Amino acid sequence: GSMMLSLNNLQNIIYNPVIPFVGTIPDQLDPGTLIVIRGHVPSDADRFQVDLQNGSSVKPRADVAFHFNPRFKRAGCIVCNTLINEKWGREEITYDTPFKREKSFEIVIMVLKDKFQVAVNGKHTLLYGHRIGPEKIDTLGIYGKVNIHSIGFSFSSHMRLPFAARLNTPMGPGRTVVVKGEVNANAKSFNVDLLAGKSKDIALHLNPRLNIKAFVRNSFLQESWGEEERNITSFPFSPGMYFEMIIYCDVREFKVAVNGVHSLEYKHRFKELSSIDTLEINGDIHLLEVRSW
Amino acid sequence: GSMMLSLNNLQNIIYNPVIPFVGTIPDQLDPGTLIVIRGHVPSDADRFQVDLQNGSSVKPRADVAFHFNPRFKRAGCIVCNTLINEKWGREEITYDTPFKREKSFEIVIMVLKDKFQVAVNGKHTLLYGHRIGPEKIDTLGIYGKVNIHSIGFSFSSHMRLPFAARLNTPMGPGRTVVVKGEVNANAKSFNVDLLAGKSKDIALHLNPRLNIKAFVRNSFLQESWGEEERNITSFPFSPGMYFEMIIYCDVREFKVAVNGVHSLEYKHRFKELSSIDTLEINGDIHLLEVRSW
Amino acid sequence: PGLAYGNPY
Amino acid sequence: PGLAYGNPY
Ligand SMILES: NC(=O)c1ccc[n+]([C@@H]2O[C@H](COP(=O)([O-])OP(=O)(O)OC[C@H]3O[C@@H](n4cnc5c(N)ncnc54)[C@H](O)[C@@H]3O)[C@@H](O)[C@H]2O)c1
Ligand SMILES: NC(=O)c1ccc[n+]([C@@H]2O[C@H](COP(=O)([O-])OP(=O)(O)OC[C@H]3O[C@@H](n4cnc5c(N)ncnc54)[C@H](O)[C@@H]3O)[C@@H](O)[C@H]2O)c1
Repeated sequence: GSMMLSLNNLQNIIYNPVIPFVGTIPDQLDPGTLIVIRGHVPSDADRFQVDLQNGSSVKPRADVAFHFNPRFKRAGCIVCNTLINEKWGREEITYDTPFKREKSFEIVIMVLKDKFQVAVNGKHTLLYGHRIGPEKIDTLGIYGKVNIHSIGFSFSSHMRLPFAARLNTPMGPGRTVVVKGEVNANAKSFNVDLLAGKSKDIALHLNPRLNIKAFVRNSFLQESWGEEERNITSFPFSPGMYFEMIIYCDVREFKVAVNGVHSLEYKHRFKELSSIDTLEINGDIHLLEVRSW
Repeated sequence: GSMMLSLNNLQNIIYNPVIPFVGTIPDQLDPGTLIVIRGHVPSDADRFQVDLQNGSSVKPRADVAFHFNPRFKRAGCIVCNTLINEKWGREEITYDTPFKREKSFEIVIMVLKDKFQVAVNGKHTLLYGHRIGPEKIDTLGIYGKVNIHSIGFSFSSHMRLPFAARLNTPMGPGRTVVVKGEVNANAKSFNVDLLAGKSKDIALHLNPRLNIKAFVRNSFLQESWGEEERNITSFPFSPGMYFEMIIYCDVREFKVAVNGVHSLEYKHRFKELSSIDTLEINGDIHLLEVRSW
Repeated sequence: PGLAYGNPY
Repeated sequence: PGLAYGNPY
């Protein structure tokens, strides 16, 4: 189905680099970091490569954690490998290659904990397991017959609070909103609200109060708070704790789950679901990510 | 690389929307905001359109601030217009069109103060002057024969402090670093440092102290501070004010300009310029942007 | 998508 | 490049 993703990135972008290019990565490649390379294959090209390197020495040649090497002779392919102490390890070749001479491309390399995940032109292309710890990578190299228009790095970052957004599509049965974050180590309470944007009514007010371990829910209708609902089996939050809160819109009620566990249900008071079109989030957390489908 | 750009974005992205699509923009389209649409033109297509709308009414039909309408019959073209009170205004047509049947595209729409600026496939395409105040746009519609893989909104955001980055290429004669920010209304002082990353020497320590109106410079070498240089014609900062600080690396000295005006020179003490490879920024400002070429 | 802990729903 | 105040250098 269709889904929305919302987040903050620190971005570091290099326009029009000259090839061959040897550049220092602006920061460490922690899991979740993207590298985005945009370019074009010249008509006369046989190959080019992108190398994630440990330094830029040439003699002895810098270790290459990730050598990503599209080739064009024959039917084409992408060669991948790692160079350690001037020795190439075992070679991993992918034959479903999207690269073509005289065609533009976008490479997206996601740096995961255990591997690199690479997509070209919006479609998945290959995985590549780490052989060198990714934390040892501080240099990017691009060599061969290729034009590069930009090289971009994307680093994850905490979203600014208070957070306030219109959803692209309103609530309704089967709609789902996910809030990913981290409770402050110093935290007292935080709030997640679903509003009717126009009337400023709050259909669902989610309010974990860590100081007293109470998960409070309410609605703000006709310009006044209603009866609070606090009934809970256990309090699923703690300071310093990562959390995934899922809010599912059912016909009769919202259902909320914290970390994969169903935590509470809340009967709809504001029943025009398709008028619930705004999300607000604030308080003592680090907001990491918001998803809705 | 030719120019580096560094910033923070709030990003809001919709994957795989179904066409026709009518969605609420997550937030207001202030100048600087980007709308990024990735898609594909089906083989049988005659046209499709992206409409920036004021609401989604159908009778009467919602005003369309920006109607962006690629057509494929004949040579092809892009039609732009505005719909106000169900009247189409004067029609603006661009004939240098990058769209083709059976080809993928990326549309980038930049929302400027007085116009939209549109690029397709990384190349500039057209401008379109506002006819409706862009602040009245709250809805995006996509209609016609087209496949849309994503719709992305980029909103600008303050970079997180402290900021610390390696430059992709080191200092040297003719290198330039630009810091864009806003001094806090609260502000007492802030710092901008260029370091030799490996030794943690600070080649240039820029330190405007607003409370006492002194622009302080020093170097931190052999693990100690040197003689401060404070000489200036005037203090070019004030609380709450926007500033552009340009650090130019010359052969004998750094030169620093604040808001387009030359402010000071600093003779190199750490003379291995190609070892100056790290930028650090901290203190009482809102960091907007870092550029370097 | 991107859920360390699954989804009960 | 997005300099409001220009560049003396
Ligand atoms: N800059 C250098 O250090 C250097 C050194 C030698 C060659 N080159 C040339 O520069 C371009 C890129 O060189 P590179 O070393 O970065 O990548 P290169 O990819 O083309 O070689 C790396 C790959 O070669 C494979 N390989 C190892 N033994 C082989 C054999 N007997 N036959 C075929 N393949 C074998 C490795 O497994 C690895 O996957 C070339 O076309 C190459 O000839 C460069
Ligand atoms: N309300 C609607 O949704 C509506 C209404 C009429 C037609 N349509 C159809 O839906 C698709 C898209 O419709 P749309 O209206 O959003 O875009 P539509 O662009 O194709 O029309 C908008 C443009 O048509 C121009 N135009 C062309 N010939 C004209 C003429 N002879 N007189 C006056 N204006 C002329 C207008 O100047 C304006 O730039 C079409 O293929 C169109 O035929 C839709």
